Amino acid sequence: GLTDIEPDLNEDPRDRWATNGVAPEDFVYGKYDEHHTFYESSEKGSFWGAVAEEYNSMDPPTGFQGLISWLFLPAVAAGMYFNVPGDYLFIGAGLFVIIFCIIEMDKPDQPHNFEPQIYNMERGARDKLIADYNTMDIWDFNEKYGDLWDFTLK
Amino acid sequence: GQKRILGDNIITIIYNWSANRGYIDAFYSTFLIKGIRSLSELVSFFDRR
Amino acid sequence: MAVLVEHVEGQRDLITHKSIWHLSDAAIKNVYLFYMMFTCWGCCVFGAAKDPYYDSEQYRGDGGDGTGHWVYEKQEDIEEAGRAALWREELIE
Amino acid sequence: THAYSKALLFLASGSLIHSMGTIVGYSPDKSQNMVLMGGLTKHVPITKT
Amino acid sequence: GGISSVCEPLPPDRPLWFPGSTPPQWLDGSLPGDFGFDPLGLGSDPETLRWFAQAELMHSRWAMLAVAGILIPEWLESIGLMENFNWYDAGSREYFADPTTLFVVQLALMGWVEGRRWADYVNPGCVDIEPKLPNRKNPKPDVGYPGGLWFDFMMWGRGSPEPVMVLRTKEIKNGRLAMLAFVGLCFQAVYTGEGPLENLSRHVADPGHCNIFSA
Amino acid sequence: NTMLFPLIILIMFTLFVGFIGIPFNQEGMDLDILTKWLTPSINLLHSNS
Amino acid sequence: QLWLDGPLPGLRPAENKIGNEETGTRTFLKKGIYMANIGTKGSALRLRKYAFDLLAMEDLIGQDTLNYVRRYLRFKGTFMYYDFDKVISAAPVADKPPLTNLANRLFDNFEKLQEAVKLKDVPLTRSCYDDTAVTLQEVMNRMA
Amino acid sequence: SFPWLTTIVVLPIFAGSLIFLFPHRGNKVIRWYTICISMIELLLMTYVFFYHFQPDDPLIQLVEDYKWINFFDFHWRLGIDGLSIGPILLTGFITTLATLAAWPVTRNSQLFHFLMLAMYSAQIGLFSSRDLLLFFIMWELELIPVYLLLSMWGGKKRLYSATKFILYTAGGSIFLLMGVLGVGLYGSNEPTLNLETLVNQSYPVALEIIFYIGFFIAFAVKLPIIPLHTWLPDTHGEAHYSTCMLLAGILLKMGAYGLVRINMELLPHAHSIFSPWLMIIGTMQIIYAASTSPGQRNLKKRIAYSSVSHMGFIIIGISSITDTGLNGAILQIISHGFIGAALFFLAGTSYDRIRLVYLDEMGGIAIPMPKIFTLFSSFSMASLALPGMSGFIAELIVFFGLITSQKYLLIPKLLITFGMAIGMILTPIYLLSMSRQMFYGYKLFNISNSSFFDSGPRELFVSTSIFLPVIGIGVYPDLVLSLSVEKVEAILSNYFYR
Ligand code: CLA
Ligand code: CLA
Ligand code: CLA
Ligand SMILES: CC1=C[C@H](O)CC(C)(C)[C@H]1/C=C/C(C)=C/C=C/C(C)=C/C=C/C=C(C)/C=C/C=C(C)/C=C/C1=C(C)C[C@H](O)CC1(C)C
Ligand SMILES: CC1=C(/C=C/C(C)=C/C=C/C(C)=C/C=C\C=C(C)\C=C\C=C(C)\C=C\C2=C(C)CCCC2(C)C)C(C)(C)CCC1
Repeated sequence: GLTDIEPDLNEDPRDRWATNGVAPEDFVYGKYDEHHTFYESSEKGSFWGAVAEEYNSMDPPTGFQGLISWLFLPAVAAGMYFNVPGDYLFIGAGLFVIIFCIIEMDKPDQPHNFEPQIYNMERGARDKLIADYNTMDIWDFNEKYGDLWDFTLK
Repeated sequence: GQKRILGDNIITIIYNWSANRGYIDAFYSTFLIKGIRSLSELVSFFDRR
Repeated sequence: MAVLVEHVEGQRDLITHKSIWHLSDAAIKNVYLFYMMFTCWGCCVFGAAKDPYYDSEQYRGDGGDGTGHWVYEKQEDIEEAGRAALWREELIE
Repeated sequence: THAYSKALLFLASGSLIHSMGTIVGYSPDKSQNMVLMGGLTKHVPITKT
Repeated sequence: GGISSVCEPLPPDRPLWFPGSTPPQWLDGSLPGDFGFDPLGLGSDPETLRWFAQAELMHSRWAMLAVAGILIPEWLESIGLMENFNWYDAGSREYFADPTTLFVVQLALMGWVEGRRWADYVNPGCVDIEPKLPNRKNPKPDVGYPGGLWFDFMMWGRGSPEPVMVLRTKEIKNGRLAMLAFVGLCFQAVYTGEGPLENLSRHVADPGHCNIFSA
Repeated sequence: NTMLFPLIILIMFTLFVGFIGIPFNQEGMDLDILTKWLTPSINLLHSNS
Repeated sequence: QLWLDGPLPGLRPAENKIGNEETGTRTFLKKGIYMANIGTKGSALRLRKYAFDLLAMEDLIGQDTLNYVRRYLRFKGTFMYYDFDKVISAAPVADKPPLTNLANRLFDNFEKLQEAVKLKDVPLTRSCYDDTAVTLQEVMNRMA
Repeated sequence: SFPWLTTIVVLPIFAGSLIFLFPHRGNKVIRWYTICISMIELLLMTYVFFYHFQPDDPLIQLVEDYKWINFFDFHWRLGIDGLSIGPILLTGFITTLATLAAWPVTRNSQLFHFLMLAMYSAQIGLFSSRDLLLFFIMWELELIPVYLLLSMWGGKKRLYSATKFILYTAGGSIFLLMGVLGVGLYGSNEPTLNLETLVNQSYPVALEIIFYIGFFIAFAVKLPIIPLHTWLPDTHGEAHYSTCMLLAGILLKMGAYGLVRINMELLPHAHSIFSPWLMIIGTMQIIYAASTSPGQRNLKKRIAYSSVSHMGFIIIGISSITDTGLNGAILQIISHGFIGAALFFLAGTSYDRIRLVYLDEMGGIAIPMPKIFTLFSSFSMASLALPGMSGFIAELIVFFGLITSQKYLLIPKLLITFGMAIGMILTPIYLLSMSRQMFYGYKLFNISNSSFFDSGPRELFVSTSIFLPVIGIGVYPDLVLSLSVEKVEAILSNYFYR
């Protein structure tokens, strides 16, 4: 981690090979180990609802990108089962890769995509930066906020 | 009088035999384990200096 | 055919079934090809996905940049910045 | 013979430890100590048998 | 919040056997597999409704056991792990005893337990089999759904994983399917003159023929 | 009860599994289940009896 | 001595005239295969077992898996070649001519099977392997 | 007719040269373009392996010969066989996955991805080079990219590690160049550097021994051989984990590939002379690194010493003159490329959250981070030579190759077989201890570490996609061996009497 204040140095030595957990006499058995901490509940959600929630939480591709990402692997498996020529499979895989990457390039940029200096500026200024970067052309952005990327200026 | 002829004949000896796990395992800690630990450090020393 | 019965005196007889089977090189190439396309599909899909930690404020806010040495450099930077802040405060006063 | 008798004895001991864990806690230093464990014939008869 | 061990009646807008129709007033969704199907009004009397529910449960369980004991050995014979299995001819085989004395022994043994079940239905709690351990409290079971140590050694009822109503409708639905299946097998064994899986094999191939209309 | 049922089954196993190595209801020349199972078996001490 | 100094020894020539007449050796032999030294009884047991192993090779014969047929044939052929040499060299003098004739026929069948595999001809491979199969059955019947 | 291998070599570096035409900021467009190039190249190698590589052919395939310099008789010559296609596919797979795992990099993303594509091109050019000087050039072409990656995206001691790495590699590679000059000038009429015509060359014993030493010093600097291994612990410990994939999965195998292609194939007599002394060195390397690993408090240093230990089985399979030993060496190359890269990746991703180095202070990580615990345990089991994984079958085949070897007689065959056995007693001793000091026990963690702290979909996919071939090869090893059973036999065909 990071300390804003110089930490107290370790006066007493510690065994290298010892386990780094708490002492066995300080261990709250049944709670620290999850052995008696699961009490059931009538309020259990649907299995397929949980599947859908977990899939949607990953932020899947949507639309044509979602369609091709869903239909790529079954199409490849069917083409290999039906003994269709493999050159068509390679053409389809390359087209899928290029289309997916181009679509992902077309997607708007987020604050986490930039340098830590850009991430850790004023939040309003950062919001204006992100709003402009996804709106105007890259040349106008570079001629307007270019000097913000000279990290030695400040 | 807690007769000492009986106390150390079995009770002390049997309890120490059962509690110390027959003294083999501690020997395995004293001879092998720690020794191999030292050996590791020694090898690391020869790889560092 | 591919079945051998051996009798041993004083022992139970044994019936051995054998089948010398191996995958063709075409099947191995198919396995390699499908794994390559699976790798490409997964790279695309799970690059398009969101990253719970590396996009979070817990990582980027502390100064993380995907670089393996940002923690030590950030620590030395904040000590140097504290000393420079003391120098600034003594200059102003 | 020993596998079945051993499974029986181990499962009985586990059920008895589970029974004792409600009165001594979930610590195995307390819930597996036969010193504090007497007089369970009246409480767990099936496990006793 | 915890595990509810009571059956929850279905709402009055539950799916019915004949959608768009009015469910009968004596079928309020409190029974397992309640779909409002009573054209003849046989369940109008609540006492006869309880008796018919218990009879349906018994027929369901016996039919599921019956169809399992027909299909699984037949599936083993087709695989080849049974030499001469035939459920139609199974009753006329040679065993260690005559069918009549076996029937009498079965009658006595089964009329013990069927009669203990009768006493439980007439007087709930009069016969208890679950042990009365010194501080364990035995929950009161429903009539027709008993089970502590013996009949419910899994504790899958009483609100565990699926609520009691859900599992009871599952049981009743599988039971109805098994009753229909067993009656179908009984008619097929005398109509087609063949086995169940063989009939399925000749029906899956060219289903336009090899049907009820071609013996 | 889910803990108790395997205990009952293992009680039955413990009571009635010793009869697979001993002859069950011996009437004259009768070999037990285990020796008929292991009909070719090494027996150095009793190779003649 | 700890290790060999020069190049590793190659295919040791058989002293029972079971090789090819023109060359003195068989084509299916592979150098570098470790043969365990057991003796005449162990060589006979391995001969019968590996004849059964080669008669387990019906499934491997196909348009796509002829290379594995050739590999298994070379491996087992070297093994049974040297086991046959060992058992003929320790056979009684009256039994040496029939054993040598059987070995010669079996190794000619091996060469024909390898030749059929090389041209990637499947019916020829099947016919040559059928002749090899009857010869291998004769081998196990002799050496049981 | 089409230059497949030339296109495969040229495409990544040529595409990465155009990464500076992008005026975009951030890393999104740069990383997506780089992964597009990597996946297109991977599909290209897949097409080449599927349609133009024949595993039953022991000869060179897809050869391309273009004369570049007349004075050295030096040709851009490319060609693949059963020996090279495995490392080529592994290089493509690991480099694409390392590009995917290097996505949080926001500082100098353009240069980072350009160097990644340059490393791609250089490794592929090495693994498919049929010219000695071209081999040397592709060998040298990675000193600068790895140096920049270390010095700009490494750890605390990255600069000293980078300096030590580049100086050690240059010190080995000058001996490599001297060996190249000696072999390529032995021709009585004109100099020649093609490996095909050099495989039939006959040398005197002393000159062959000198050339073998000149090549072996370089191949012992690169592939870690005691005591030329000291660059590896600080180089791999203080490097980026994405770069650690290439360092411990691809670049380490290049020394072994050079040992097979040059020392084992071109100079068989000197290799037969040197191999029994290589066996003892490999066994002592296994024991020495497996004993150095418990002495390392740093996690990444322990993993690096584990890699040094695992290289000993490759050395043994090289020195044991059998087809089985060489097959086991190739299988261990693939297995270690699948295991060490994933272990380094998991270590780096875990450090990105825990931000701790020494093992004696990282208890209880299994509570906030269970999935990375599962992956770390599985890849440790793969490191442990556990059956169902590629490591066990690789070590077993190496053992069989030693047992079936005809060069050694009895007692050394015992004292080496016992030797590596001690290694697979020492390999658990630290590894599980590592896990016991990194995941076991209880520590009170922050509430913010309860969510958005474990490995995401990308890291899970990377670990799963490297773990699946491990299981697939541990179940059916002939998914790899069948690619190189023929060519290895040809390599062995020169070691017997003729
Ligand atoms: C419960 C489901 C059920 C199923 C899956 C089958 C299955 C089969 N039967 Mg059997 N059968 C059943 C019940 C069932 N039967 C009943 C209740 C009876 C009479 C009381 C019969 C009497 C019978 C005869 C006389 C014959 C078959 C034959 C066959 C085949 C169909 C072709 C046909 O002509 O028969 C249709 C016959 C009927 C009398 C229709 C009964 C349908 C009942 C009333 C309802 C089933 C519907 C419901 C949606 C089931 C779900 C389907 C699926 C999800 C399980 C097929 C293998 C034929 C055979 O195999 O010839 C080669 C044939 O000869 N069956
Ligand atoms: C074994 C006998 C049996 C019995 C006693 C019951 C009993 C009951 N059923 Mg169930 N049921 C059965 C089998 C049976 N069912 C089968 C096979 C099916 C699938 C077709 C269903 C499907 C079903 C539905 C969809 C519903 C019920 C419901 C009911 C309840 C109210 C209706 C009633 O009063 O029943 C009185 C019943 C009897 C006394 C039986 C009389 C039958 C006559 C005398 C002759 C039998 C007919 C003929 C031989 C059929 C041959 C097979 C056919 C394919 C040719 C009651 C608990 C309702 C409910 O609320 O669930 C609890 C409801 O909605 N049942
Ligand atoms: C076909 C499905 C089925 C279903 C869903 C139910 C559902 C219900 N039953 Mg009913 N029951 C059935 C068939 C079924 N039953 C049969 C055939 C009988 C006659 C034996 C009974 C008689 C019965 C009794 C006597 C009791 C119940 C109870 C219950 C509850 C327990 C949950 C359950 O059974 O597990 C759902 C899952 C399964 C049924 C899976 C099928 C089992 C497979 C085929 C075999 C079991 C595996 C293996 C061989 C067993 C372990 C081996 C061990 C002995 C060594 C639930 C409400 C209990 C009750 O209501 O108390 C509240 C009660 O004690 N049932
Ligand atoms: C007819 C025909 C004809 C043609 O030919 C062919 C075809 C088509 C194939 C056919 C058809 C068929 C069908 C459909 C059938 C169905 C069936 C069923 C449903 C069954 C169940 C069945 C079912 C069953 C057995 C079940 C059973 C159960 C049980 C025992 C249980 C137990 C238990 C309990 C209670 C409780 C606890 O806690 C647990 C336990 C212990 C676990
Ligand atoms: C050499 C090579 C390769 C290849 C490979 C292969 C050939 C593979 C295969 C594979 C296969 C053919 C496989 C099969 C199967 C598998 C399976 C069946 C699995 C399963 C699993 C599971 C289910 C789970 C798991 C897990 C995880 C993921 C992690 C954690 C732990 C656990 C274990 C839980 C590549 C291309 C890469 C490239 C480079 C070179």
